[PDB]
Amino acid sequence: EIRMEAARTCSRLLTPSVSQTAVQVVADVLSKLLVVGITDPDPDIRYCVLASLDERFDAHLAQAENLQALFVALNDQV
Amino acid sequence: EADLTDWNLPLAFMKKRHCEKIEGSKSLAQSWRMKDRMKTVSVALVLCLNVGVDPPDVVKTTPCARLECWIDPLSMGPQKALETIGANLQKQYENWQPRARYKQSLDPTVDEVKKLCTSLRRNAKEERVLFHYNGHGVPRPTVNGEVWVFNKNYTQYIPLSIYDLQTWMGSPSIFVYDCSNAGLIVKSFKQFALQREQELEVSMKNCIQLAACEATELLPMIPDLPADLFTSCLTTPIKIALRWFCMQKCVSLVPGVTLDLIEKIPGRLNDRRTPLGELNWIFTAITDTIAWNVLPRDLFQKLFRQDLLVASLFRNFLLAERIMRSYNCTPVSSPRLPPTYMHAMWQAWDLAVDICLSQLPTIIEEGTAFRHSPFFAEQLTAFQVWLTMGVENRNPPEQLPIVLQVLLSQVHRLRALDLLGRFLDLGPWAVSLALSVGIFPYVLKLLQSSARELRPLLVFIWAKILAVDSSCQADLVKDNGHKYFLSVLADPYMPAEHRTMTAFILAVIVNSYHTGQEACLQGNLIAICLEQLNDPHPLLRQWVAICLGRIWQNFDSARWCGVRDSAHEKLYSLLSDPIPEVRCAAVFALGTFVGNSAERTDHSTTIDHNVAMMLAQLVSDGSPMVRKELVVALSHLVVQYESNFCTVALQFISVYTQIWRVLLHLAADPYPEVSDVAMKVLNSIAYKGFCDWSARYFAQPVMKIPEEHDLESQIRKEREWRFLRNSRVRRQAQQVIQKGITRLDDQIFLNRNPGVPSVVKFHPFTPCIAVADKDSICFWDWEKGEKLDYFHNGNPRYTRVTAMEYLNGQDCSLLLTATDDGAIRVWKNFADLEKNPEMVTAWQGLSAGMVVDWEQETGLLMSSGDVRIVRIWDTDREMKVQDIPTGADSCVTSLSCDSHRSLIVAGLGDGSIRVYDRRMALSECRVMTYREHTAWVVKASLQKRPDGHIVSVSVNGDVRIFDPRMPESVNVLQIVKGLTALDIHPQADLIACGSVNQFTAIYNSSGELINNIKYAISCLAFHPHWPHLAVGSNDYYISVYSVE
Amino acid sequence: ESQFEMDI
Repeated sequence: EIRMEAARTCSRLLTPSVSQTAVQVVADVLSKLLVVGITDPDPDIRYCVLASLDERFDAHLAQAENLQALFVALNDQV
Repeated sequence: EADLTDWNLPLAFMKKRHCEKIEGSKSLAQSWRMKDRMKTVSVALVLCLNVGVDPPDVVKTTPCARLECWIDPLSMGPQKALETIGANLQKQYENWQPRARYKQSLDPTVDEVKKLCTSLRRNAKEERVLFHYNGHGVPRPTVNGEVWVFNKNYTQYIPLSIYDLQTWMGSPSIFVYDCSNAGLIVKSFKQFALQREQELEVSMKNCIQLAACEATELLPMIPDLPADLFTSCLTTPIKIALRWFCMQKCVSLVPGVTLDLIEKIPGRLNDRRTPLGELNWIFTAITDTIAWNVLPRDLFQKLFRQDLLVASLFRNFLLAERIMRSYNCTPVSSPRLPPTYMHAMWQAWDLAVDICLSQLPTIIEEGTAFRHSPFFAEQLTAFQVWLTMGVENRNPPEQLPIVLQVLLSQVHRLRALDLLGRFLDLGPWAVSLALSVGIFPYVLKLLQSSARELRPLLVFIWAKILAVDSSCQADLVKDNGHKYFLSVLADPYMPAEHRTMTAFILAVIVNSYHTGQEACLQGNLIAICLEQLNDPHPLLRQWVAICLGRIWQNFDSARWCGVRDSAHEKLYSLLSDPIPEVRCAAVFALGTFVGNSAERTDHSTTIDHNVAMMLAQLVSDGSPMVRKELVVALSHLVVQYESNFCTVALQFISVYTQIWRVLLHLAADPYPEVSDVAMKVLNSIAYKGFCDWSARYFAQPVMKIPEEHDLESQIRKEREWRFLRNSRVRRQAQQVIQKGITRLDDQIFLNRNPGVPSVVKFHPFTPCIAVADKDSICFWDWEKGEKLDYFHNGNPRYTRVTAMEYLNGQDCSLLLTATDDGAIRVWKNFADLEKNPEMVTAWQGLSAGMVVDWEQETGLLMSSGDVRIVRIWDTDREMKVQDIPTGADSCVTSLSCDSHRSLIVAGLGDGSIRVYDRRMALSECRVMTYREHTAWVVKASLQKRPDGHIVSVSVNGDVRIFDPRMPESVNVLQIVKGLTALDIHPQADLIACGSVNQFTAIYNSSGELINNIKYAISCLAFHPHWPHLAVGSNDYYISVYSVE
Repeated sequence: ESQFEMDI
């Protein structure tokens, strides 16, 4: 329950972030969110985390590393 | 509070933070220096196959298409076959290296091979030689690598072993084995080479090898593919690649594509605009990309940079691996590479191929014009997207080998140059990467390009390269180069930023290369420099002066030319620039001018003498960079004037006497480094830098966003909270003032002083108790009373501290400590004194003790009073002093100024205070003589209130308040009788007088005195904002008195 | 000198 609702929380908290320090905060949090989106054994948390990746973060999702994570995401049990 | 408390008030030694960065930088690995230049010279074509002879090892089938070099004339008979195949191998190898020496041998035997190898060794011995074995139509090699020669008879066989070839082939060499079990040959070769090297102890490391497939497996037979699949892959990659592509795709998504169209593709394979040339262009880019991205550096350089032919063969070898994998064959090579056929980049290749073939119908068929591909545009887009965040603590871009070759065309070149420049904002990291990958010789060739629009980019690129690669030994200068940048700087219309960069480039060229110091004279750089002195741009003037100095260094003819055009006088006119950096540049250049005079004397010694005088006046300058560069330039002068100081030094122990005065004044300056260097120069004579910082500037990143423009920066929050603290402390003091003030009958502070509290001072915020003794400044925490550390001032035995002040009322001020001998020692590091007691600097204020008053909102500092005059220093520009000759007759006073006007008050002299407005002419200095104190005046000072009366104390104790406009209109109280001093607090109804006994006396503006406050007296000090009185008693304690 | 036929 903590994981679910707090992932939702951070997803909402990075709505306003975007200065350089804010850019670094966004980058670090997106890394920490993408790693949960892939590796967590629970399926529901993976689904929700991937669903929460709103369009507003596209400038960070176009980076190479995050693209590799997403391209790994295409092949899954669900 | 913080909205206004954060004033636009820079610190006087703020620029010290930049000025003291007298440092250099680091060099590079410079792996680009390909000292190994071993090229390949000649090639041997060993066509051992006998046409029409089927060895017993093989059993063919009907679809055994035995194409070799795409040509299968088993119909034509054996002789035509051998002739044609030899000719075609010749033609194919010429496509990759036309310049070699080609020798053919079709069905050799033994003495043919021995003679051929001997001739090859005679032709060359260090340059590599290529050799390859066909190796079809002969039995399979043995465990000894034996190879069957035939004596024009298949039964008459000779099995030549590896050892004979190793003996015959001793020089550096490349071997290619298109056998069935070629890996066996390679393995046996390495074993035999080990045995040979062991015998040499009673050639390895000079041998490259490529093998068709592993020892335990044979080449496949495919109905459609050539029999010489490995050779074709290493030799003609495009044709086999396209043909395999059309044959191998499981489901075709481009109908109409067929081998008939593939055999008719228009192009040349050497014209990037044509289809086939474009396809080579993409292929080369992709393969270099993979090779750079999977290998370490040294292997990459060895395989892909030393030699052209080796690089081409390995470039094709990667494709060979990809194609061979699908038919159960692993190619084998000398030093092995990691497995590469899973790399994502290969997908790009497939996509690109499709697009071209997707339009190959209706081009061949109808003649519709060919369209160009979007590959390089997309790669540039990806590189840009990586740049947009550009963090250097991660991987570098994967596309850098692609933009390297995008530079080589003439279509996207501007955009690639722009992106490379952005990549080279950036740090030494990006410079190192872009240098290691290559690039720079191509830019050196672009220097000779006729496109002038490429000028601003190239300059900037070079402006970074020489900034980091300062040790570059001017390969550009050899191919003109210096002349190109001379013509660049000759342009006046070019922006001042690019002119400054070109000036720096020319400076580095002259500095780092002697023939550069000649070429600057060949092109008349001195005249161009003297012309470019007429620009407000500071750095451009600095580099103009530095170029002039470096030109004059090590050439007497340059020095003569500088005399000829009166270069030194124009340089002397540069000394009127407020900026200390430009004046340091002028000082350096003049010192170098005199130093390179070579003691020719003639009439120019007078000029040299003048140059000495040209610097001597700058002893009046207080700027630290100027002082340090002055002592350096004086060393550059005395290197010659020591020829005649051998007599004149006895004066110190006309021109030479003034030089002694200059060096002694610089020795007498309180600043530690200047005094130490000046004493070293004085000792060196008597017994008988900024350039680095300026060059260091360019290598720094450009287009920096300040930390204070980031809204969430910690600096902004910390500054705001500090200024709120200070504002609220001042507001508490204002509340104390507004609520009403009683006699200071309460205590806040009481603590021991180790010595005399001669002077006492505080902040206009949380007032850390600063107290000066003769030779130290000791601190106490005010709110708690905790004693803190002290700064030892290094004062002489005959020197006390006579005053103290601060350089900011709101921010981290630097405490000034003014002493008897004219010195001022300065440091802000009283903040967190327990943690950072490192004091900052010192300088000369003077040239009644000494007193300093800083004009916070004007940038000036008024100084007194060992001199009879008033000394106004300016600290926000060229640090000079205005000398105001007042009418005082002796040491004057602690000065004060009512900031609303330029009103100054002065005097401890013959019975008058002298008050004048500086706006009047400073040669009369009309002063209001306040003669009511005919006795020896004491402590003339101003009220900062709107009323603005003149405060006065007698030596006899009379205390008087004059109307500023009427000396006759006065108020007299005469309170200091049996008391030691006076101190009014204009923001409060409080005036302290101390005592000669063990108590303290305070009185209100009406004169109402008390003499029984106890919590003689050397010092009295009201806090600048609190109505609280500090008493620096003569019992060596300090105490703060507070309102009840 | 150059490994590639550059256009200056």
